[PDB]
Amino acid sequence: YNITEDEILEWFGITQTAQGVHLFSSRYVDLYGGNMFQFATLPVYDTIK
Amino acid sequence: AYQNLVGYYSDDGNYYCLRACVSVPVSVIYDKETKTHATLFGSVACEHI
Amino acid sequence: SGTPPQVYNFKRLVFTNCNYNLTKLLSLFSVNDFTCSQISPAAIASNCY
Amino acid sequence: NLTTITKPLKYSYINKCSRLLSDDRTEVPQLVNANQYSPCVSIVPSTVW
Amino acid sequence: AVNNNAQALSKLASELSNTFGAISASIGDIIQRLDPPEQDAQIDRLING
Ligand SMILES: *[C@@H]1O[C@H](CO)[C@@H](O[C@@H]2O[C@H](CO)[C@@H](O[C@@H]3O[C@H](CO[C@H]4O[C@H](CO)[C@@H](O)[C@H](O)[C@@H]4O)[C@@H](O)[C@H](O[C@H]4O[C@H](CO)[C@@H](O)[C@H](O)[C@@H]4O)[C@@H]3O)[C@H](O)[C@H]2NC(C)=O)[C@H](O)[C@H]1NC(C)=O
Ligand SMILES: *[C@@H]1O[C@H](CO)[C@@H](O[C@@H]2O[C@H](CO)[C@@H](O)[C@H](O)[C@H]2NC(C)=O)[C@H](O)[C@H]1NC(C)=O
Ligand SMILES: *[C@@H]1O[C@H](CO)[C@@H](O)[C@H](O)[C@H]1NC(C)=O
Repeated sequence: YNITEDEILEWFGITQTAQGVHLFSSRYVDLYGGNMFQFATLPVYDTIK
Repeated sequence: AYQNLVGYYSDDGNYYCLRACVSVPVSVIYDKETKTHATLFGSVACEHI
Repeated sequence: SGTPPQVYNFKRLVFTNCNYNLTKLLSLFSVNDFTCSQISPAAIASNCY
Repeated sequence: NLTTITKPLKYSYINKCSRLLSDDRTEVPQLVNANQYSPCVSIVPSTVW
Repeated sequence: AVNNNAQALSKLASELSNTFGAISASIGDIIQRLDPPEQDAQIDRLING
């Protein structure tokens, strides 16, 4: 994943569903600010403990 | 708030709204002992034929 | 393709933002049994998700 | 008229799966959740001989 | 009193969203996505509600 460089606080988010692992960033949408939007889906075999 | 799709961002980048397929509700006026009746379309100008 | 693995070692294929066609997929299947709970067997052929 | 696909060795499933505690006197039966994987998947190889 | 009339109307405008134990609040989606014999029961449940 190619992202830009800055000095702005941001947010990183890890979660999972039966679809697989879902990875979230705030850089893609609310880079001027702070939210949490979906940007990656990961085809895992099993849930992480 | 009522879980209805208010609007939509189309593939041309043009945002749109969608409300309903509103059709005119009709009432009927009827007279006993003089077999006469008539129809009323409320809240609408004389446009529906 | 490949080898169908065991029931406790099932392989899951996930699909998001693509196109399916069971007309060209279910035809090449020798289906012994076709059950669909909380859904019709024809719903997966037509309705989009 | 479809031979390109392969076939596994034999069908196999897990008839008993359990967790044994540290005391080795209390037994916990296992339950698999909706679209999840049992812990006994980590201990059973690809084929049961 | 004005808010009482407004919430009385919002009672009607809101309870269509409630499934009343059904799986979907759209009757057309119910009759499209389901087979007749169980969609009859689901429609009957939502009609009762
Ligand atoms: C560390 O220091 C750096 C720089 O010193 C900071 O970077 C700046 O951060 C501010 C704060 O977000 C940014 O300001 C934003 O500007 C947007 C408009 O800028 C556009 O237009 C100008 C030209 O007018 C362009 O130069 C620019 O590139 C943009 O194209 C606003 O729209 C933003 O407002 C949004 O967010 C605020 C909340 O922050 C809301 O109130 C608004 O309603 C709106 O949603 C915002 O104000 C600025 O662009 C950044 N500059 C650079 C060079 O990065 C870091 O933020 C700072 N980090 C920390 C942790 O302090
Ligand atoms: C996961 O890794 C562990 C660690 O090696 C594996 O456990 C070994 O399993 C073999 C049998 O296949 C035993 O002979 C070893 O003694 C085990 N070692 C340990 C440290 O537990 C385990 O089999 C692996 N599981 C999978 C599914 O790959
Ligand atoms: C992302 O970075 C890699 C490493 O330099 C580069 O090869 C690739 O082209 C970049 N992709 C984009 C979309 O910038």
